[PDB]
Amino acid sequence: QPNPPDVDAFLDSTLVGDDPALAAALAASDAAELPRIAVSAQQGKFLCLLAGAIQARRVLEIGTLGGFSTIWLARGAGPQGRVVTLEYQPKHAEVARVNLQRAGVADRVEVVVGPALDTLPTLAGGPFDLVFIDADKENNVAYIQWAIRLARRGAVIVVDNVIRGGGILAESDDADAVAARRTLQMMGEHPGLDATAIQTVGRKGWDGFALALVR
Amino acid sequence: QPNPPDVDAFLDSTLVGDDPALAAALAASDAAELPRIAVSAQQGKFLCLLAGAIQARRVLEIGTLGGFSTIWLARGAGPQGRVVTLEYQPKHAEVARVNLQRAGVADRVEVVVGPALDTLPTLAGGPFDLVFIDADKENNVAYIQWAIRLARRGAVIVVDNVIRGGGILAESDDADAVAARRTLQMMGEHPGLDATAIQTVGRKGWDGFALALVR
Repeated sequence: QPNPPDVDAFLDSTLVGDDPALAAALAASDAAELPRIAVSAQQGKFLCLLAGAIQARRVLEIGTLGGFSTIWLARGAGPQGRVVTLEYQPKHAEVARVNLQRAGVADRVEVVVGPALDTLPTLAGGPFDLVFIDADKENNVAYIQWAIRLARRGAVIVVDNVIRGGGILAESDDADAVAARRTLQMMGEHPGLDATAIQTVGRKGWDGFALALVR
Repeated sequence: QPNPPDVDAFLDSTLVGDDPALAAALAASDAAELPRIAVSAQQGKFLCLLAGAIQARRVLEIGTLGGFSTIWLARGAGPQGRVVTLEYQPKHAEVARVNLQRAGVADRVEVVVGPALDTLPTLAGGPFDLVFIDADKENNVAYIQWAIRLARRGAVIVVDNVIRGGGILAESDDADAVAARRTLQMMGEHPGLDATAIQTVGRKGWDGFALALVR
């Protein structure tokens, strides 16, 4: 009987528990018709613990998607940390701001509105410790080149949804699956990166994330 | 129909490539009838990148299992890093030492032979930055308590195989599934830890790992 969504409900109850600020962010994102949140609670808390493990003080997020991922990163970056998150749609940006205010981390977060390919070149404040990429996968090759350019040596880059239910193997038909396949090929062959990819299951289905160190 | 083992062969080719030292460690472990290695190449490289990301200098591994996991950790800890790895069986310990010598990391690794509950109290190679636990699940609660005791604040603990194909949900037959369920509930209620669990698929099947920060 047991399937990965059922295991994730057990893991959420056991390791995350009641988190009204996250519940409210997911509800508000549904009401405003954002795209689906990219990370499960377990995957989001992974990003939180990764940020804490490396003592991330400056985090770049490409794809705010309602700020569920952003809340986790801002919690992990801690009282002194700062997250810069890039959102395309101003309405989506406003949803994220309210979700961040309700979670008590709006002071750690700057939401930067506009197409990421136009706003990435305009970022200052200095190099990032951690870059998280989870929207607009057609532009992943450009986002990864920008991530490398904006990140310190030894920084972590995480790219969400690089597996697409195994579509990356046999689906030339699907632009989405092709774009995920292309981001893996780019991360593997880039001499500025050392990269792995973890296939995941749970409440977000069969997918996975790439994780790289900047050399 | 793409499946996770097929996706992992593509991920291994793209992100890991030919690694004769690792191939030889897996072959020698099979010949000497060790238990199955706990981590895939992608999961092993994850441990490598995690060690590099946190700048691990002192790594504790509980369950050498032929030293596949250990080679990844020793590569990630770098030339200045030290790995202490605990193996129960002397024959298994000898396989691991040869695999470590062939991978050129023997000087970074001390294999400590005996029951982990007898050797853990004797370790002075800490405090540890990173603890990896992948053997003898029935003793996981004790291993995690020892991990916390021997680890610095902010240290990472990773516990392999905490999902068991979903067996942790209706597990009565299986000592392993029972033990995995107990390790999740212990990690979730421990005030000295913050913990998540990532469900994985790929060449090692449907399982997962817990990742915790030591508070």
